[PDB]
Formats: sequence, C-alpha cells, structure tokens
Amino acid sequence: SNAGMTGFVINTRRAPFDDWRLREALLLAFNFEFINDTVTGGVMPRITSYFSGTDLAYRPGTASGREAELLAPFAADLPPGTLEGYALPQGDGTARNRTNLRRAAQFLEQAGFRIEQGQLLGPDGAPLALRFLLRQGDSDMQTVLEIYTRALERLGIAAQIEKVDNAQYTARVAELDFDLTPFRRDLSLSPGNEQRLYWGSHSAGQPGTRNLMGAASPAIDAMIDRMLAATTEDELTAATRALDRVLTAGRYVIPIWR
Repeated sequence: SNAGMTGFVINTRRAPFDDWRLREALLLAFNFEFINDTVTGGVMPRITSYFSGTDLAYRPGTASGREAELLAPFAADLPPGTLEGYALPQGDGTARNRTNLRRAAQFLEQAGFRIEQGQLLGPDGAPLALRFLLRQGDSDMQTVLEIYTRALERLGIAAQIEKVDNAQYTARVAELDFDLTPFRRDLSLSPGNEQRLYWGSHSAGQPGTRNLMGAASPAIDAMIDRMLAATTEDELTAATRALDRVLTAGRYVIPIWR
C-alpha cells in the first residue's frame, strides 16, 4: 500500500515548468515540515519517492551496482543529481525556512528569472504565472496551498489558487490545462504494463493521460522495459529502484503525506 505518490504535480509541458531548475526552486520553497506540523500535527511522514516505504524504493546515495549499470547509458541525459543521490528538500523546522528559500532564489536566478519591482519575471521577460488548479471542496489542499503561496511570494511569485467545480476540474485535467494541481497515483507492489501509461513518453502528450506531469525520458522508458523484461529478483528490484530514482529526480511532483 505504501507505494504511490501524493502531492502537487507540475505540468512540465508548459514553459517555464519544463525547466528542472524552476521545479527545484518550487520544491525548495515547499516547507513540508512546517506545513505538516500545521495541517497534520507533524504525525504523517512525507512520501519520499514513488515507491517509498517499500522494497522497491531506491536506496539513498550514489547509484551503485546493477542499478548504476542500468542507468549509466543515460548518464548525460538524466535529471541533474540522479546518479549522485537526490533527496527531497528538508525545511529548517521554522516557518521562515530561510536557507531553502535562498537556495530556491538562486535556482531561479540561474534559470534566468529576474526580479523587477517585486515581481519574478520568467526568462521571456513576462511575470511567472503560477495557478494551483484546485477542486472546490478540497479544503485540506486549500490550507496547504495557502501556506505555500506565502512562501512563493517571498521569491517574487504571486501564486494564485484557482478553485473550480468538479465538472471544470475534470475538463481541465483531461485537457492538461493547468500549471500545478493536486495529484494521487496509487501504485502496486507488482508494477506492470500500466507504468507506461503513468510515466511513459508516449502517454505524455495525450488528452486524458494519467501522465499529468508530462514525463518523457528515454531513461524512464528503458527502466520500465527492463522491469517488464527482468527474469531475476535482483534484476527486477534493480530496474524498479532505478525507475523510482529517475522519476523522483525528475522533480515532477511536490510530495506531501499519503
């Protein structure tokens, strides 16, 4: 049951959300530990990867052994930090979260965003528009995003919650018409062909897709192929963990609790 991702999915098809450095900044600005203290009393652990809390979760630190061999052909093209050992940002245990917000500002600056009159301009010179597409009745997510919005304001990003009715929510998600939206994907301990529908390149562009993030990478596609093809336990575990590692480093979802 532990496998699965819950959080805010980022539409990587929509510039400038296609830039991993913007996604990294968005992840650093999300103060999970403070939000979790506030909304949950701090009792619910963060989801740390797609297969976290299972044997299929990647092992923290540098990719080694068979996992590293499976990933090595894609090394030049993997999300930065994939092989080095990527982990989600951890806040400082306060509301202000100073260090991570500074790092997030630095990633924005590196990616060509500039602050002009307290507004963060994208590389194209226009203010970054960030709307959270939210179902009307989703009060727990509304509370989360209200907190998060205030953090993003400190980066010069005037993020907006766009609350819509269920019919609109269904339409907008089906048409991939959003920046960020709440997301849940339930995952099996025996993942199979459906993984192509969730994260595979061919599903990225397609109306109605489960691949809301628009993940499209040869490395993801290859790890799914390797998982499905595996004839040993060692190989199946290695391929599944490699998939978990690449999906997590893709910075597609801002994870919360389950």
